[PDB]
Amino acid sequence: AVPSVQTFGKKKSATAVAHVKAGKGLIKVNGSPITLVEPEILRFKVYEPLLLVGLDKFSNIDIRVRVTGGGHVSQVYAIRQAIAKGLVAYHQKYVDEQSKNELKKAFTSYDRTLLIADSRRPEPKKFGGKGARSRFQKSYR
Amino acid sequence: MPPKQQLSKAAKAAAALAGKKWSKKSMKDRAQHAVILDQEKYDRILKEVPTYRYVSVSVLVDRLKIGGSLARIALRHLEKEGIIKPISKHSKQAIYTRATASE
Amino acid sequence: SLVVQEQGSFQHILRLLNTNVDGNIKIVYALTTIKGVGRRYSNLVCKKADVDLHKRAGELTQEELERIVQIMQNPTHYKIPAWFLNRQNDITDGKDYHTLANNVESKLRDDLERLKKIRAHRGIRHFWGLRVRGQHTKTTGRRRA
Amino acid sequence: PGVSVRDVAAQDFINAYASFLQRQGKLEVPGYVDIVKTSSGNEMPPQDAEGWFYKRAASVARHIYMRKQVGVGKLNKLYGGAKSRGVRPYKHIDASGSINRKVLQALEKIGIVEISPKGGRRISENGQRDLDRIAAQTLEEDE
Amino acid sequence: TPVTLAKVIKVLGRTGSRGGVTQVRVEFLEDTSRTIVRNVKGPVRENDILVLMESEREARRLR
Amino acid sequence: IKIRITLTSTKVKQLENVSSNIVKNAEQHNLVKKGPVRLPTKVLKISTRKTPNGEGSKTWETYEMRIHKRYIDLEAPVQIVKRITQITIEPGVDVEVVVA
Amino acid sequence: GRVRTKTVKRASKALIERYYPKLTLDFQTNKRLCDEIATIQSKRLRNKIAGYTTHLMKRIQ
Amino acid sequence: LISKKRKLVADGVFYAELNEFFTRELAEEGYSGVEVRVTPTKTEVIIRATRTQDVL
Amino acid sequence: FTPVVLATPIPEEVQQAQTEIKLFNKWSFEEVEVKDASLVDYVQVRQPIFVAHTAGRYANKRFRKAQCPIIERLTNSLMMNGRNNGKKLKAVRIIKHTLDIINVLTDQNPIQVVVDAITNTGPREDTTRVGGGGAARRQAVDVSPLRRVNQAIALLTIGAREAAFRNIKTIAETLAEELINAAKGSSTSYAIKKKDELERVAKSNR
RNA sequence: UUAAUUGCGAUAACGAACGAGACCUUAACCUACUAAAUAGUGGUGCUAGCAUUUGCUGGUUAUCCACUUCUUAGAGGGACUAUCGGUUUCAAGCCGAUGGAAGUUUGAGGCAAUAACAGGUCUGUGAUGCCCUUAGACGUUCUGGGCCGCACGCGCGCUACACUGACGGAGCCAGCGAGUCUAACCUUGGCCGAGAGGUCUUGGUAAUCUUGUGAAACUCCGUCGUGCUGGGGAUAGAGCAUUGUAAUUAUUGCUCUUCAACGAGGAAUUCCUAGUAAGCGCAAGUCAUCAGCUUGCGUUGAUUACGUCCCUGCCCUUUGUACACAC
Repeated sequence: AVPSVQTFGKKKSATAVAHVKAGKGLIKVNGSPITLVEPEILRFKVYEPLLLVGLDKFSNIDIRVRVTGGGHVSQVYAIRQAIAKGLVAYHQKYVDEQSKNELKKAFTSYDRTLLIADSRRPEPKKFGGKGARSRFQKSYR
Repeated sequence: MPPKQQLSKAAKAAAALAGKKWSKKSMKDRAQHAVILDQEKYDRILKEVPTYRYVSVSVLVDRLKIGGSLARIALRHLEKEGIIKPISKHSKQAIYTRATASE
Repeated sequence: SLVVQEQGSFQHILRLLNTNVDGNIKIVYALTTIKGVGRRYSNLVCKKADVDLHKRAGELTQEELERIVQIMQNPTHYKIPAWFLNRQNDITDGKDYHTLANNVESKLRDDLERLKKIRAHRGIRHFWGLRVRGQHTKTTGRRRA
Repeated sequence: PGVSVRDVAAQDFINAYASFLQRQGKLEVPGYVDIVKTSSGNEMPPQDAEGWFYKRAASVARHIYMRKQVGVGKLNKLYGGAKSRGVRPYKHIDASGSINRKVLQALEKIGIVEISPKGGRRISENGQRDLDRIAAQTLEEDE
Repeated sequence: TPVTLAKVIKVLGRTGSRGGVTQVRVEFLEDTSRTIVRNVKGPVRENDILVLMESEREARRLR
Repeated sequence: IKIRITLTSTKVKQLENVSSNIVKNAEQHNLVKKGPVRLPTKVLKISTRKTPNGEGSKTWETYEMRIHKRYIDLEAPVQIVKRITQITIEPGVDVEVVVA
Repeated sequence: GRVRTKTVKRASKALIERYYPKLTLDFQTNKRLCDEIATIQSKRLRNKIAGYTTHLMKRIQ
Repeated sequence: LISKKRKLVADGVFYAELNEFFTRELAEEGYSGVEVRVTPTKTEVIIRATRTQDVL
Repeated sequence: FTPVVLATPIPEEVQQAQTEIKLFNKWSFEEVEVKDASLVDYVQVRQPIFVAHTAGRYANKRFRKAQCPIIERLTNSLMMNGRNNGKKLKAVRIIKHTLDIINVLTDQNPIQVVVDAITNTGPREDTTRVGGGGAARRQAVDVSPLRRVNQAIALLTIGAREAAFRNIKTIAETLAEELINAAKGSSTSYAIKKKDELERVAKSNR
């Protein structure tokens, strides 16, 4: 019966479910520690929520996120958005607003899609070409 | 639509009988690269590579003219000796610098 | 620290199986220039005869050279699988053969002549010098003669 | 903390296992795994040779723990690569079943994995015990 | 090469047959209050500063 | 006596009508039940060319079947299988009653 | 562009010439008012008419 | 038992067959429409024509 | 400083980067300036970003591409020649290695060196095509500074990749060397030679 | 002024009608109503290990409780360019900033007006007029060939011309869909096999089993090295099986072996403005067997345009015609 919040995270096709709840600072993703997400380069991208505002907010709660769908970079963007939205959900549900508003302002100042799902989605393709807009080669004579 | 001028049998045969290019080959001659680490290629490596501020496989093959394979064990030996300090480690590229007296 | 300097053990040119093979390359891939032997067979022979897979070709000693030589000469008595021969179930003899640099061309000419003599369709096509295996020559093949 | 393979780095786990069974030498090598291709899409036989079978066994022993139950067909599907069918484009081709089956029989004999219902196989009690035990040393090795 | 940094205030319009050249009226901050008409190849908006090599090179409508 | 009624058809409005009528009929008395579960829509695609022969542009269409499935579960004594069996079937709508 | 179609223009002027006491300067309330009174088949159509009437109210105030 | 998609396809083919064969047969009567309502027990097929005395 | 190691073990460099600005974890985003003010408002130095791989819609508007990070612009521009499409992780890894070269040689901030080279090899005067009407005659036209940035970055990318083509030297090291030469003003850089040639063409057809 | 005969306007015109528009589908948003063991989520039991602590990773329907945030619609709401600063006969409309899931009619499709083509089709139609034949028939059927045949010339595409690479290991994530009851389909698990595959079994008429289709492009470790080399396996010889009554002109797959041209492609020419191009793979179509094709889907995902009629073309008005099958 411990208070908790849940949210979603999507980039283009990946859904990440979050279970942000009070804890001692558990941070692992998919049951695996945050140090293992996949890129060894974009590793800092999922860290940015940890660093933009500070680890004190993460100290009093914990995040359990399960992501499914998409692939690789879409995956990591999905967990990034999911953890950001879960933290902000616990912020506006069980946390003082004076920190939540400043946190949201900093998040939006850094990048808009932290709390907003990306609007770019795949579109149907058309006949006469491999791609949606690129048509097949047509030669005269 | 004007009719197509059908070629005669002999004309078609002559046109198809004819049915031969070349290559510029502007690349320079192959660079003779050593495949065995000899004593003379050992002593120069031990002597002069502390001078370079930037050490890498490409630099080593370009200047000391040894095989790229032997280059890797050479850098490993230098790393074990501590004469160079690494900066970034990767399978496709290794970044080493001279061991300066500072830091 | 694995740095070695021999005063001299490297042979510039070796004479395995009537071919002029140079050095400066790995011994595992040195047996690719011999006709009838490729990369996989070379690696298989190297790992079967424990010839230090990660080693160059020129500075190869004569004992292991002779070992490589006789394992070219015959693979059968050394429990090699029958899957690795180019003349499986030979027509003339019946024992699987692995005809080699001086033998692959002779055997190819031999069965080509057999097909020509039996007046086979494949033999007559090969004699004509043309596609023999279900190939559309309407648009394929222009720089031949 | 708990120190489990889910909390263990994948490559560190693989190297630690490749050291561990290579050192102990109790895996039942079938003896024929030295020249096979392990896939029709592959081009070269194994290069490591000595540690190849042990690397494969470590990988699978990781895989059954990560999943619930995984069969030889699923393992073949995941191991198989894209075959260069000459001028024709690439396509996904399943790996070799015999070597993988010998690997699963090897863990069956050793005691890492046992039989499981609903198809596939599931990690054994001793298998999970050793999987979580090796995590300890492979963590304080880098700690 | 004597350069002159000059900031634009009014794009006249797109000139040229292919429409790759845009006319603009531009002046320079250093000793301002005198302006010249220049032609820009790339996309130019207001309050954009450009490096002119030339000073007495009043241009003309392109074709 | 577990009675399940599976409803299948293209007409979504007709399916909603039948499902609502069945839900009201089962709500009559008590007959505890679960309401409408929404299965994913099974769009069936058939790709054809406009021109019967080879002349013309390479025009294609994808004709679509839009079938809907909505099954309702019921659990009660032998009364329910006689007071629900009455058939409210309309054109285009298919029902299947399965026991146990 | 965003040029209003003559049909929505006629609907908007008919609304303006008849329901001035009903029409207000707030978009949502007069959109609901159009929902009640004007029998429009499609939500996008009636919403476009409501927006046009709001613009006309702002202009002719 | 036939799958749901194939059963619906077969029902559509049934309707098309009935429509075509009625357009072929009920010519002089001006066949206008058919309803193929199905009830598991008894299937009912209703017909509309302008001279139903000739249908009967 | 915050030494908090809450629950899951987290490397100290993470808190080190969290303390100050994004820093790229190695390269101080501050202490980076720009050249003459004509090139400002198109090479930003006031928006630190952790990783040089993003998914922004920089092409939605005319000047949304101007707000794209300069190092991100280099990462994107390196991604061409067909088969090298995608693999932005590989691209940004190559740029990270390039920044390593830039720090190793003539020690300076890699972003500052990149900005200096971008400003240095900027075509300040380019010709345009004009309809012949009897004879093909060109005309000399000034260029936008965003256009100058585009030409500069394209020149570096193509010149470095062509130098690295069919060569033992890696793309990262070759492009870092080309960047260092362009920043230093040496005439050996392909971008510098092409910029000088375009300048001479434009001055000739005055 | 608009993409629009789209509107404001003026005005021998008025009322109008088709089209565009309008309309429908799909792609995103909903902590809002309905929920759902053919999807789950959190807790309660058995419960494996580590920790020993309270906790972590898990599995397990007749072991239960709560819920729909995530998975799916049903009915609905929402974006109408809303607010602001402007520009604007200052009317339509247009330019920038804000909130914003969504601001070029939000993106893309479906339908798509009059009139015409001597455009394609009697080789889709038991829909066909006329002409030809009707009993060694141009009907049907059987056997073998043929559509693949080879001096060559062209158009759609695939593979590469290597280090941003090639090869071997490992981490390795999706969507569209499809599937057999008297036909024999997807196949799961075990076993026998390098592999191709074979056998014994498992589930499925379908969110329930294939399937989370654990796909590739990717990422990280190693080998190679600027050599037509470890890129290329095109052309070829031998053997092993599957599909097929019937594989010879090899259907196809599998193992070895030969490793040819290609070192960036001139005259000229094709597609494209953002989940776009491009790179990569997957499902389906024909299918006893056979994708380098097509129809759709998914993954990584640039740069450059925010303009024009200079080339190729299109719409309206004026003018000239000796054009009318109309240059």
